[PDB]
Amino acid sequence: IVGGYTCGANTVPYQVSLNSGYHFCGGSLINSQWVVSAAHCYKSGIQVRLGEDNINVVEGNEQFISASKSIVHPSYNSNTLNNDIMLIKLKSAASLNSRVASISLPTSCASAGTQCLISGWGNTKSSGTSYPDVLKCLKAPILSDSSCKSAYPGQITSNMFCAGYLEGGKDSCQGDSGGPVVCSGKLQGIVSWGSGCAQKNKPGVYTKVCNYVSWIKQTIASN
Amino acid sequence: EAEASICSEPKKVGRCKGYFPRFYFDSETGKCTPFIYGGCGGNGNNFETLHQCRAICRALG
Repeated sequence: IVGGYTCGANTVPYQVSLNSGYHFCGGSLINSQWVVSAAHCYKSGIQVRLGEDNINVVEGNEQFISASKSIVHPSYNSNTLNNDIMLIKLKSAASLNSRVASISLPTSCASAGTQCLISGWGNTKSSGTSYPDVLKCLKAPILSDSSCKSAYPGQITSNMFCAGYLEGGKDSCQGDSGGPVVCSGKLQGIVSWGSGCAQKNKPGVYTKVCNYVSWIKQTIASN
Repeated sequence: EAEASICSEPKKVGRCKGYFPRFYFDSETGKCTPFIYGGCGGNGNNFETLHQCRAICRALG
């Protein structure tokens, strides 16, 4: 997260870290046994880390749970990033508490101008190496479909939205992928892609979660 | 024998926002160098280990 702020320990209890010997992507807990992330974050033998703040220091209150299943959307395209969504089933249900809690799925899509919360342990600068210990947060508005398409000609599908700032300086970045965009207490977006980070007229692009609620429900119901 | 053309390709993080530690041959400094790849749309100048990079593209500087 570039241009954001320190969230505060466990203030985003649905935020998880995906770990392959190191943090490589974020995710969102949507119920006690299922996590939503990005399809490009697919790996085998993922360990999900819940209740984390400082990813580099053992606090004692974290939960580490192995993934039992990882299911990417059947229409995911790694070239266009259309349908960049994945579900991870936890080997066992997480213990729910003040530090580990599920985020609700939307019944309707969010509108342009809605302020959302974007979070993660990604790069905090637009060049070089500036990775945080603790979870970072950014308040960012959903941008109009028209401005999103103008920023990224021929690249925005009906399953994507832009959020952030056209002036630059405030964005998600490498390490944030798979993480939450939460608006009015609902998971509306997944950190997906952008042209660099926090660049002028290049806002972050996010998977449109409202389009996947039915698919999520059926996937959980069949696995 | 001339090295593969991949040694002349630029570093490409790509558009995705994952954290994938990789290596690339930097044709400006002349050395295999760590970088953070985003997870999609990379080119051939992108290796999982330092040795794998060096095997294809030896140090010039």
